[PDB]
Amino acid sequence: EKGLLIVLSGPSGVGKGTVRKRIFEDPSTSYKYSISMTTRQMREGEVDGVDYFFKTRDAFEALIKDDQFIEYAEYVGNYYGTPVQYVKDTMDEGHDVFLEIEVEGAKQVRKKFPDALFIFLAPPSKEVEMMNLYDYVVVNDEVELAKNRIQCIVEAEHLKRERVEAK
Amino acid sequence: KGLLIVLSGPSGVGKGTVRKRIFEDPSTSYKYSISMTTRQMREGEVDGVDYFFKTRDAFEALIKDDQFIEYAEYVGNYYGTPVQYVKDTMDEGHDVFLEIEVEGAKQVRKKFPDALFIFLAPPSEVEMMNLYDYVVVNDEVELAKNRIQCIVEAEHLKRERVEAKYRKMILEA
Ligand SMILES: Nc1nc2c(ncn2[C@@H]2O[C@H](COP(=O)(O)O)[C@@H](O)[C@H]2O)c(=O)[nH]1
Ligand SMILES: [K+]
Repeated sequence: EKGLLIVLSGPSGVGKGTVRKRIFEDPSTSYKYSISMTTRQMREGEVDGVDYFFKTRDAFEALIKDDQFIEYAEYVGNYYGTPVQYVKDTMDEGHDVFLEIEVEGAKQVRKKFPDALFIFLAPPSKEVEMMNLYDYVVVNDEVELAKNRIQCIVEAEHLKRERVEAK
Repeated sequence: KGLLIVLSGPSGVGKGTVRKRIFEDPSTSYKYSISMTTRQMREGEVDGVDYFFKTRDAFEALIKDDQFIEYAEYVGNYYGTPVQYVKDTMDEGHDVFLEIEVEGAKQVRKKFPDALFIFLAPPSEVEMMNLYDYVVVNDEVELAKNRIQCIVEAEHLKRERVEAKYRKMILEA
């Protein structure tokens, strides 16, 4: 059966990168990561096809026109986006794909992947009002706790009657 | 309000054993709905712990008075979920847990369409799974318990529930 698409976001600085890293460190599960494309200049120590696929702005816009992104956004004059083909093929192989996107991107993703798992990482306890775009809300109080919560969510998704029924 | 959690599934699948294990875990926060039954009490069972044991007369008078969320006949005996405990306990904010056979679960679904329905499946039925939200295989008791636990945790993390909390809190201030 198809792998899940798992989409993690949250406000900038909430710690989504740190939580994602811990999740991918967990040997109980096996996730695949999408390498994003960007049009920003490559920095010291970075490798094309590892940190990012680095593209010209014209190439990125050609790819947008040909509908080759699940989602994209422009930040300070540079585009960033998730290529569609890798994610599609990888899910078709039966692997769960675990994406990190910026908050407003959920709407774009959900149009193409309505049954994806959308997880909003929230800071500990108003602009956080963008959670309405998401399926689940997980508080990043501590990295280990946030990871465990996300792992219950993904585990539960695998137990969903729809999946098991079709199976 | 707390969640209504419904564990059901085919006869002999091990609903009782898994429920038992769930409530032996000190980290389990749910409150168990003690059912009424008209079957005879068995060695080791305690009235008001395992079940509220009732006569058929009393059970039927309670049916007539609409005092059950659900009830069913199973191998010649009545079993049912008293309404007041579930309503009061959910109102207090506690999750309430039902362990019931499949006909009773259908009645619960009609009255509580947003309840959490978990179907306990044998390690080996497809038609039976239709109304349910989740399917958990009873391959082993500890494994089944843990799966149910992460399903309930995930339901507490649903955005609709979390958002409603945050909104009430912002409006309150
Ligand atoms: N519908 C319904 N089934 C119940 C209730 N309580 C127990 N059962 C089910 O009745 C069956 C017989 O239980 P036992 O007689 O073995 O304790 C089990 O499958 C159990 O899940 C109840 O309150 N309602
Ligand atoms: K019961």
